[PDB]
Amino acid sequence: MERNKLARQIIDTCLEMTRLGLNQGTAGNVSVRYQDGMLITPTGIPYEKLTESHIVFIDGNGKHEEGKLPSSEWRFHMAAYQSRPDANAVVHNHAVHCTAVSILNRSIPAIHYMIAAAGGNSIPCAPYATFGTRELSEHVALALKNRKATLLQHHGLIACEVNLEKALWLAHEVEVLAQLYLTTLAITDPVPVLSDEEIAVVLEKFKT
Amino acid sequence: MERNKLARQIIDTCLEMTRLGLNQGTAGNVSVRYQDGMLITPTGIPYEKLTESHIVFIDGNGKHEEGKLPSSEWRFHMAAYQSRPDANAVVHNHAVHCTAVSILNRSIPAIHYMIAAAGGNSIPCAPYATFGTRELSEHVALALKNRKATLLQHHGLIACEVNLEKALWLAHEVEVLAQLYLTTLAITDPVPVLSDEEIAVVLEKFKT
Amino acid sequence: MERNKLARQIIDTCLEMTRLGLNQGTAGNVSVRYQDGMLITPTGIPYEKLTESHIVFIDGNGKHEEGKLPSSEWRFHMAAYQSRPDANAVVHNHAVHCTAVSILNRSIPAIHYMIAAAGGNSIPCAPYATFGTRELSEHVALALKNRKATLLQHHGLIACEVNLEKALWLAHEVEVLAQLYLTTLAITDPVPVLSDEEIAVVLEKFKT
Amino acid sequence: MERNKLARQIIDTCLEMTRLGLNQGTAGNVSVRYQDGMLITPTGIPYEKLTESHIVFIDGNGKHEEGKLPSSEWRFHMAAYQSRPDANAVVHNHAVHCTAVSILNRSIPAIHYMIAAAGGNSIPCAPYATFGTRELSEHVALALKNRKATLLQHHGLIACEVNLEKALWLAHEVEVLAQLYLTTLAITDPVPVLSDEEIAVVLEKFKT
Ligand SMILES: [Zn+2]
Ligand SMILES: [Zn+2]
Ligand SMILES: [Zn+2]
Ligand SMILES: [Zn+2]
Repeated sequence: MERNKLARQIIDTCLEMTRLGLNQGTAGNVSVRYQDGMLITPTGIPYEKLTESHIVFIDGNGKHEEGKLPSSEWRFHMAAYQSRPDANAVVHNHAVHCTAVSILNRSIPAIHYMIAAAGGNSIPCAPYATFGTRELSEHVALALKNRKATLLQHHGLIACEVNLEKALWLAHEVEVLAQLYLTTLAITDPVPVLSDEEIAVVLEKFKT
Repeated sequence: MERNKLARQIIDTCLEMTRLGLNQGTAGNVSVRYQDGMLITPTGIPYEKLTESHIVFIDGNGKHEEGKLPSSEWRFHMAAYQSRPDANAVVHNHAVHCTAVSILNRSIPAIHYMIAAAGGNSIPCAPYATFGTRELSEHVALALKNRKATLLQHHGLIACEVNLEKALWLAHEVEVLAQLYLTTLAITDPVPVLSDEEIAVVLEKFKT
Repeated sequence: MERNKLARQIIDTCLEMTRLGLNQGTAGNVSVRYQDGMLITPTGIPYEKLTESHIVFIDGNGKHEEGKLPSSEWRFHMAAYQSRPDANAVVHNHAVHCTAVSILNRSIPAIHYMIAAAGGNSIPCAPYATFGTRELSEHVALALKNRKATLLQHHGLIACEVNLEKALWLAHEVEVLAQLYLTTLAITDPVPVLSDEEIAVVLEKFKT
Repeated sequence: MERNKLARQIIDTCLEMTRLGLNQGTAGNVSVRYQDGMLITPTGIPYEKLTESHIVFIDGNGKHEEGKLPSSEWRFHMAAYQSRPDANAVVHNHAVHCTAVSILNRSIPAIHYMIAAAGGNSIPCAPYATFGTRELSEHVALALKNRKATLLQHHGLIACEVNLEKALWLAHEVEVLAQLYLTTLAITDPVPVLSDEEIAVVLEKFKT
């Protein structure tokens, strides 16, 4: 767990994210918990020119390394880390289906049993606030109190997990759920959902 | 027909399934009939780290090999094998269009002549029951009595055939039919279908 | 213009067709005009196991080479060649958007100026008839009298041109037009179209 | 900044455009500002057979190099350059979502904060006029007066920027916004938007 290994995974996460179709051109930022703060992708530099030494260290006070410009969205990555002590990785993208659901300002309800991967019977949608602001950061910290993923109204998605592998995986799963919801919603509104008792069985089963 | 050749095809089936866009992140399990039970993919291990010796043998009594954890959905693979003696391979995924049709709880009717590939004038949708349960297993065995593919409400798809090649192929065909149905359904409901006499000509023709 | 060069292009056309997303699993057949009949893809054999010597020669009387089984849809390829003397290549697939428009039994009207690539102000839809029958063949020959592409109700698409390159290209263009029509149709019906005078200017311009 | 380096990027831009799914078969043309006119892709030649010496130089008077046929849509590339002095690269495609929005003849409103990348609170739609005409050229020059991207009714998209990298990037971003708008529009009309004050904060923030 040296710095450069963590920077290679961050870069590999951006690459896989783009290959999975979740990341569409210069949007998206990834981070990992490290020392007293985090390592995050830089602003500006396109994913394919990224090299290990581009990765930026931001400490717990919010100070970033000299000569590097962290992602313009770094503050809600730090919000995530202080609101969810168990989170070690944070993935953010503007994936098209998640973002369309966030434009309608709706939570994703329990239309599939995999909704439980993010911790409960829904994928919440946090209210709009300008990117990079303290106000956005507060909404995200409140939405992640009992969920590992949230939509951001008029914006995109955030997912957090114990490592980058699982955070990408979750991010991906919520984009599938989002696409499932939009496709069925164009046909029938509201969309049929599983009951809370049924999601409670599935959560228990996922613990086992 | 040694064990390792069957395990390479299983792994190759997961890979092709993901490349075809039918398998979206850690969902999906494949099996083949073998000896008195079956070889199935393990739970946990991501498709790309899979190696031949990861494949799990489950006998006819439901006992799995020592030190391996079979897919969490193995029971409906075994249900398939006892309900359809002619089936030698079973493919299961959560492909997005099939699953959206299963959220609406509808069968796919005869909107295209290829519906006959699964044996009749429809692609049925079996009722929801918690993954991995005996109750799910019974619904699947009843849906496969006269069809080689079925949707699973709020969940996904199962397809069975004489070998893995044909099972993947069928799985793929039902995802196309699913997408055809959802796209036309957003425009007109109900969707125009071919009559039963016409599907009966096509079945005879497919036998020849 | 020896046989094997024509068979490599046919095979290359199947490959490109699959890579472009127009051909989804074992559907689709391609042919070229040759001598007194045509070279067509065989039935059964999956596109990726195809080799030059798999290609089947069918003469002008409809007799096929010994030991080879031509595509199950060969008769409407021969219909195309006798109905359009200028056609030297024929491409058929079940591409998802074209086929969805053919399930609604509608022609594609002039929603984009590229509709003129197939010769007029529309992409017609020929009535359903069982695959491989004389009756299907007659509908296709009548739809291609003044168009180079047609939809086949409840089935798919046929496109013909002076060579395989242009036939694939046209096929592709009609799948785009199909997707344009379905996406706008879910929002507004009817969809705005360009007038016949405007398509007449574009045709003249395309001749120049 | 020699000619051949500029021709390699143009060709690389066509390739990336096709790989990103924005360019579907022989549509699309790219240009860069050069000397007193521009370098543009030729008409006819498919993107994959393009070589550096295929690139056509058109001077400020509209005269093209000897023995080369410039794109059939070159005139609105020249319109762009005279209407926006800061533009050094121009990308045009018929990307499916942008074009579907242009068939409905609607501007893309502020459904996402990234709408500000093209300079304001919208992505305008310029009125139809036959491809390659002076009349089309005038509409494009008026739509680009205060925007870096515009839709073309019944046709496609144009994007301009300081270099090819940024022009492709913008083009891509507008196709995402287009897809966001069509997907939400099928569910609710009108689609929720951010207010002008909010886009004004985002523009200021994007300047910083
Ligand atoms: Zn963002
Ligand atoms: Zn499952
Ligand atoms: Zn067919
Ligand atoms: Zn154009």
